[PDB]
Amino acid sequence: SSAHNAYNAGIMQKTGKAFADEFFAEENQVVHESNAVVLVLMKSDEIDAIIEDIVLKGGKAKNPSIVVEDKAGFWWIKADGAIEIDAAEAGELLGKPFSVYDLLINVSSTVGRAYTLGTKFTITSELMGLDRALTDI
Amino acid sequence: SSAHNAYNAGIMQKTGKAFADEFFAEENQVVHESNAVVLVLMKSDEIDAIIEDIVLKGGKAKNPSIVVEDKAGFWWIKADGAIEIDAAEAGELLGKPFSVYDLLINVSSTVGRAYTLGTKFTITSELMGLDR
Amino acid sequence: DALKVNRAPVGVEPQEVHKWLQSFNWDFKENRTKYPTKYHMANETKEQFKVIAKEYARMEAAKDERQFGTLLDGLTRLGAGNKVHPRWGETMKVISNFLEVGEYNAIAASAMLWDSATAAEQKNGYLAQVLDEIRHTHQCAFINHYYSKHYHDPAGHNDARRTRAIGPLWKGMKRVFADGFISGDAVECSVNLQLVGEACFTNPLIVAVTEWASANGDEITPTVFLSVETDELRHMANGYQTVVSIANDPASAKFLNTDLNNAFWTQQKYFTPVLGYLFEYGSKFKVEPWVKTWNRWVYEDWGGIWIGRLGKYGVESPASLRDAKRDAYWAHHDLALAAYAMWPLGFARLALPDEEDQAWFEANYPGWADHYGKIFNEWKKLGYEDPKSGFIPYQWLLANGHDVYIDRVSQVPFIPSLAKGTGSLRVHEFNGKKHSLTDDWGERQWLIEPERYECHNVFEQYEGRELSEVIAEGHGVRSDGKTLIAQPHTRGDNLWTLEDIKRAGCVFPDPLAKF
Amino acid sequence: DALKVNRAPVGVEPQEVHKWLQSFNWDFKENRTKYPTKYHMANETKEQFKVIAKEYARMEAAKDERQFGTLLDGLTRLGAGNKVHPRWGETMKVISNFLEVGEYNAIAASAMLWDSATAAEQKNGYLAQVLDEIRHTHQC
Amino acid sequence: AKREPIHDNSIRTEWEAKIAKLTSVDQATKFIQDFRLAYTSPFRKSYDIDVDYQYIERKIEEKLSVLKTEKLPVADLITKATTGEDAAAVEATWIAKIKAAKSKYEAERIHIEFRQLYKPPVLPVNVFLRTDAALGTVLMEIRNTDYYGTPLEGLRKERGVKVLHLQA
Amino acid sequence: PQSSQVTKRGLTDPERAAIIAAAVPDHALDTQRKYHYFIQPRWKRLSEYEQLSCYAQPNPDWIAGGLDWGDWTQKFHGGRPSWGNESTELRTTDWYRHRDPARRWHHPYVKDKSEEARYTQRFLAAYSSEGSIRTIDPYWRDEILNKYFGALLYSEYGLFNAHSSVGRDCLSDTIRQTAVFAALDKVDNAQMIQMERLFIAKLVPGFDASTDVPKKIWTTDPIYSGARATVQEIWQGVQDWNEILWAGHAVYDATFGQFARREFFQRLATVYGDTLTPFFTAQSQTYFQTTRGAIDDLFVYCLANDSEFGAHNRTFLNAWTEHYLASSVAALKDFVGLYAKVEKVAGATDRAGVSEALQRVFGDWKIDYADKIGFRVDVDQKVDAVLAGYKN
Amino acid sequence: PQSSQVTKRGLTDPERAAIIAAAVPDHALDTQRKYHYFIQPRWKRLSEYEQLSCYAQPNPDWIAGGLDWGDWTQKFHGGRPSWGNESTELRTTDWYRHRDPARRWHHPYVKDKSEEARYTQRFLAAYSSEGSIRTIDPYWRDEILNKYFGALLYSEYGLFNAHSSVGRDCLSDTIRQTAVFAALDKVDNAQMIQMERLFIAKLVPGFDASTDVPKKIWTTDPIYSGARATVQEIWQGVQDWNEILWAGHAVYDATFGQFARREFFQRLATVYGDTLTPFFTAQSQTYFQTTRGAIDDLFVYCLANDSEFGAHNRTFLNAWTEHYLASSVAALKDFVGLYAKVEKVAGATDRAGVSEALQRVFGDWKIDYADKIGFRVDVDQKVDAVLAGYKN
Ligand SMILES: [Cl-]
Ligand SMILES: [Fe+3]
Ligand SMILES: [Fe+3]
Ligand SMILES: [Fe+3]
Repeated sequence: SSAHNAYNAGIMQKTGKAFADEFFAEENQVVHESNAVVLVLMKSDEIDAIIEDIVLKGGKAKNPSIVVEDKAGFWWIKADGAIEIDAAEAGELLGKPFSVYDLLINVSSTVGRAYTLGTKFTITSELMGLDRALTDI
Repeated sequence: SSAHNAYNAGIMQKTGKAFADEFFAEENQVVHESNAVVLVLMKSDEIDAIIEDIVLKGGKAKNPSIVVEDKAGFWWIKADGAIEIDAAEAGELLGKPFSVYDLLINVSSTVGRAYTLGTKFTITSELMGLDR
Repeated sequence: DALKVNRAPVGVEPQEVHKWLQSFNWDFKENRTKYPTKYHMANETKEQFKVIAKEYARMEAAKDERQFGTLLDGLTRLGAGNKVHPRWGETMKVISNFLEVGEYNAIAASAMLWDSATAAEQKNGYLAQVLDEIRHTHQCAFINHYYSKHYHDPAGHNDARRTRAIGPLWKGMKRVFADGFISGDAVECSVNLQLVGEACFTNPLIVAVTEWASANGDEITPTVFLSVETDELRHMANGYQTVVSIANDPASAKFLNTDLNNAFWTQQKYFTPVLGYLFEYGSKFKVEPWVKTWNRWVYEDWGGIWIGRLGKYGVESPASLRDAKRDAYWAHHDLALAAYAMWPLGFARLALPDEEDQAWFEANYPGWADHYGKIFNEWKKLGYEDPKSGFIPYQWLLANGHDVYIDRVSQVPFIPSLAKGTGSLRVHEFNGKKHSLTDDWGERQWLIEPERYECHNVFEQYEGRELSEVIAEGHGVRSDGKTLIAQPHTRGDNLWTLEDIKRAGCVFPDPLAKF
Repeated sequence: DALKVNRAPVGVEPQEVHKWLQSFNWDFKENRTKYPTKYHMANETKEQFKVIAKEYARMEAAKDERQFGTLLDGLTRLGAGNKVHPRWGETMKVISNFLEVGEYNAIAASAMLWDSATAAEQKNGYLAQVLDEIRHTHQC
Repeated sequence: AKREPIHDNSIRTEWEAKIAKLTSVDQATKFIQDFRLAYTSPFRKSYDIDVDYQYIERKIEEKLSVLKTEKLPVADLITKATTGEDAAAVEATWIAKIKAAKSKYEAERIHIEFRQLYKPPVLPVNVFLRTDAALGTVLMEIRNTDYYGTPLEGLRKERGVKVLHLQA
Repeated sequence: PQSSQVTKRGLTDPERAAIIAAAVPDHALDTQRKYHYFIQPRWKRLSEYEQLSCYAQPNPDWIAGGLDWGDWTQKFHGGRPSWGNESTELRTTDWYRHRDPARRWHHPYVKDKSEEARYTQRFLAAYSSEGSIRTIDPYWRDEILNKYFGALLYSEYGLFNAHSSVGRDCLSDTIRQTAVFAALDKVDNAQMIQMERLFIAKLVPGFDASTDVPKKIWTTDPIYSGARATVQEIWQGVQDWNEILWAGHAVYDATFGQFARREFFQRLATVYGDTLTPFFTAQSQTYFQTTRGAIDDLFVYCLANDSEFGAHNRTFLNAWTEHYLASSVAALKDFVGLYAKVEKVAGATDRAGVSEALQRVFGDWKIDYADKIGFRVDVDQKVDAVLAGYKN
Repeated sequence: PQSSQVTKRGLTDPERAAIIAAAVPDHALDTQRKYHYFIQPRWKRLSEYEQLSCYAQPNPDWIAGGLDWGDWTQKFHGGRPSWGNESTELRTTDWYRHRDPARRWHHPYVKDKSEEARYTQRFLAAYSSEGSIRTIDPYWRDEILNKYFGALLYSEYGLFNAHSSVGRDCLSDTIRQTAVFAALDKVDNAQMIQMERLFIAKLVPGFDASTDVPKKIWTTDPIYSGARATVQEIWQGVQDWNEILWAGHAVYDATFGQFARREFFQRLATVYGDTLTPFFTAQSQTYFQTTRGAIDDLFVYCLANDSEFGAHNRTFLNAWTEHYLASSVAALKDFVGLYAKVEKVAGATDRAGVSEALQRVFGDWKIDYADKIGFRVDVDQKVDAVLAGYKN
């Protein structure tokens, strides 16, 4: 359900000649559309609390495809479709002022379409301005 | 100048029974006046520069009794009479605004009479208001 | 006029405002301190560190931003919060929360100095100090807050402001750097808080300790404590100014030597054994012998640079110094006996000295092995660490005649049959109540001033109650409601519970019933 | 009037100002980019990260204080600057200074995007980006 | 023998029930004065409620204070003790009493008894605090005269202790 | 080399770090990581402000709200406790209940004032470079501002020192913090007034920024007679620490102080062409509202509505208000004599303008404080009492 | 059990830290620890500002001052170089010479503006709590401030965007930093004007903070016709990056801009009882003086006195000044028509008051800029030229 979002998924498991054979396979000389998003969070007191008590609890409960990996200085997060973090939920957890602007102090990188809306930060696979909405509501 | 100002000077060299015998000697049951001052500087980018380029050069040239010891998180400094640091000299070394107020951000402790005057911080053995 | 003006860029620097502060006072009949004092001399002095409100804030905020950057960014990314030897992480539960109360009382003492100051410049200086002592309260809180979040054992880091009330070592903390400052002569705070407390004891307590923290893997405490003490140079300087005024008026100076001795003894009585115990027994890696730390900072440097120099102007070496030096050598070893024997009443996890610890103790304190070492080794053999042993050493002390008493004045425990530090038991009855005193200096204080010293001790409050009931009532448990916060070992397995304590059947006696 | 007024405590948050930025432009014949381009399409878009000058500064200063605290206080006290394997300390001579010129050129490129933007919201966003690339030059 | 729990026990509950039956300022004033003479200070008459008396005193204080606000005119809250006396007269009387004391032992008992009898809510806070401070000044000064002049053997006799044990 | 060991760090030294790693358990020994998790939160979640502040004061169970037990270890000569119920007439079921709505522990407090400190010096350097002082009314600058705004610094200075005994005597941590931060803001106000005067002196030849004339006015001018008498009483005439905070901030400073700073010096600065003074009054007025939020919480939310002692506390609060409102009305009646010395500006310094200013101050005060403790006040009567001092 | 290695840190992992310690030499391999020690210091010792900024731009030796060599790696279609001498008429022996006297690299710049950002919001929350808006002249608030101060934001906005091509085209690092920080300060000014209007809207029922009316006035009202014409030319009519900075900051903004911000809205706020607007103009005027210090260094110290091209550069600066001063005088002549709409206040809005304001602006400008490049100007003639537009 989430193994495909591992940092070392697929070809990344192989080494030596086995890796080279897939890396240079004819079918892998063009990109392949992916429905994933990648979010990188800089390690800090606040971020580490968000990882443990939001992303890995409510986040993973809502999106069980989420994978979090420890990359020394940062957290690497990959998921199908979207990742969201509500700065209001983080402020409640931290007990100090924490707007969506404060959340971004340690949001280090995004592979996907990212934006803030109200108190919530989102990164999505959606191509806003190109993809058409699914409902009229 | 300058062994008497080492952190482990005198009795502090002794261990075991020899230490105990001097620690409990009759003559060491009252305090002994000292002409020294102790200055503690918290380690930081600015302080380490001041240590190397001010305290251990111009400072030690002016006061050769100065001793500096590495205490992990801080520098321990002991000297006869007085120690001084001119924040204007530090500012020139650091290339950024640096008043006496900024100097004190990492001046962590004083054993002696301390004060600022102009751009200069001083800790002295003098007893201002009592000495002439 | 309306067209011509000097447009050179100018501001107003802090010293330009400061030179007018002395003129902010005005004369009226009631303009005098509200607090009782023996000291009524002229005290129109000058501040050595000119500050105004705006510059005070700028300085402290700059200190803070660097400190909190290191903590919340750098050290958190390194995982430093759990790179601490368990013995030292447990020690910081006690050092930081106990210092916190000293800092908190220092706010109140500094307000008494503010109230009793007669010069506007000194009132200004003491408000800055009042603010600093608030800063330090929150810094100490922040250390335990940070440990609660990042260290492998948050219990006791996370609730000491109530769990400290269970145990007897907390009682003496409420005097050392607390009641001893704030419940007395307001001008005399310049002597007890400042000339002694700040100028002598903060150095080993707040500065020297950071090297033991680093040795044991803790870079949190140095980041904060070294910033705490940067404020102390202002405080020492404030105090010295008033000490000079006292020495210059013969009618005030006649009180100074007795106040100094009483302050020195009051503070060292608890500070010397308790911090030495925490340094040497609450560490794996030791920087140096505690008695050498004490010799350096208290006897030689404070004693020579402050008191010895002031001897030129009539200040006397404290008459209690000999008794104090004996305490610096042995009293923390005495205290360790009580601390280990009564471990269930604390909020920290303890570690008996291991084989290399024992060799170090004997090398630096010859005679340790045959006295303290043999006792600890016998307790280990009896099951000190094992929750299934049913063994708690306090009962063993009593069964061999090694009663534990509490000093009515200092609250420091005393085991006369095993102690090598300074002390001898005096038991008096007065008006139908028995009292135990333990040294010549405190006995005088109680005899002259009985109404100042009515502190209930743990035996009086807990008399006839079983240990696990007292611990449970006081919330001395982890979040499961049953495993003790306190432990007699620092491993992650075989943690003691309330039922494990109850099995020992330890009940509090009245130690003075025999008299 | 002179006596009655709502005294509830209020300020003005960044997004309340931001919604009026699009209206800060006005039409005139010469209001078009100075730089050559093949791309002449309509480009009235909205920023996804609402920011104004004051909030830009607040955010970046907050990042800085934590970064420089770590460097000038904590890591210096640890002696971390000489705890690097020599191969890597040498590598950072070139990674950081070569990246520096990339950041520096990114300032100028971002200014071209600022110039060629047609929406006031995008001109505002590209100035913030221009500022960031200066920040990055100085960080490297 | 065996103490009950610290914060909730039958002694505190029993005394709360006694306090609840107080209905007038006069009665509560005699109650709190009698209580403070019987159970507070080194010169108290009884230690039978030693670990509970401070909490109980708080509860009596609360009852008296509410009775004052319900029953007394505002001016009395400012200028009178609940004994009926003029507050400023109480102040002057006890300051003179302690300044006439010929020894630290006389002065200490005057200060202690002033507090037993006039601790708020009996005396208005502002008057009480300035009287307590003036008394404390006198007591401190006389006690810190030749503080080390009397040997411990002599201080024990002057205090009147029964010496139960002297080690060594 | 050095005489003492170069201690090896357990964080980075391989041998000590390996020994530590072997000693540290592979699992946490409890899951409760919330520092002082048992504090009763005032708001929807426990705040860092509360965690770092609450129960720092070690009160026993016989001081309402305390979690400890037993007597203090050392008391004053005579028996005064380290902290005690004798310190104030007011009562509560828990002295710890107070919360500053700004949630200031030490760090956010100095962070904010640091911003104001540095921005102030940049503003002055640019204001001097701008030459904007050239359009100020010289009579206002020299005869009203320099002299009577300068004299106002002594009111702020006295209110600052009124807090000295509060800082020692008050009974909880959040209260102690509120009081000390209020005190620094008051001494800041006094220092900032002197800062403005010293700054004008650098721009205006002959302008004297000595405090001699301000001090003479504060101590002997009838205009400040009532104000000085009140400040002297609040600061040195009482020691009930709740009386000082209430009388000082909620009555005196909320009526006389607000009138002087806001209705006189700030308002009239913007009628006499003074582009400098509003930068300084902006700070004192920001501080006043922050202080008010905390004072309001202590006396209204906590003490005036304490479940057991609310009505009891309002009895004392009403008596204090009666007294100190009379003192403040007398202070304002003296102060409005100053209008006899200013140039007339219709709607600002005539009878109608001064009447509307007093209506704002007394009207706001009735809403902000009097209504919240049940103190009945006829605003028109107080306006009319003060206008008896206005020279037509 | 994540899929990828949990990398061991060399700083704390025992075996990797031991390997590193063995690899690191026991001595330093050079003693020169001053980052970019070879920069020529402008002041007594090298500043961190210079170390971090100077020579970041990789110019070759054929762009005066460059330390590199050879052609660019990739040029525009046609051959335009990445940076080139064709970008400006002005010449110098070294484009790196400029130094901002405030020594702003990115960090001190955002640190200072962060202070202003947070304090502004504290100030607003207290000002609304104070109710101080109640004494503002309503006609000023609604008919002059809201409408014509609102319209001025478009002047600041245009000056902001004039920097877009400057940020790309200019030839050194310290110049680029000055220009970009100047640009943010201008868009900040525009945003702060709108912030004030949005704030008043929350306090005054019926007060409309939309930009519709301000924009109509900026784009069609004769009062702003000359101003808008000048901004349009400076922003979009030229690409010489030195011409933009000089015309924008040293001519237009230093005359028209200073008159509008300082002599009209700030000064008159303190005649009509406006206790809010001075808080906002305090910021724009601080920014103006900071920007001026850097602009002064670029054009006076560096370019007008370049050892080889000073007179050459003054020939262009003089021609630009003649043109854009005429544009600014026309803008001011249009703008002083606004006095026809304000309530007369002797010495401020009458003919004498407006003349003294114009004398300050043109007089200060002659000292601050014209005299430093040799531009002859008769101040009285410029005042009289503008007063031809004043009604009375
Ligand atoms: Cl809109
Ligand atoms: Fe402290
Ligand atoms: Fe202190
Ligand atoms: Fe970049």
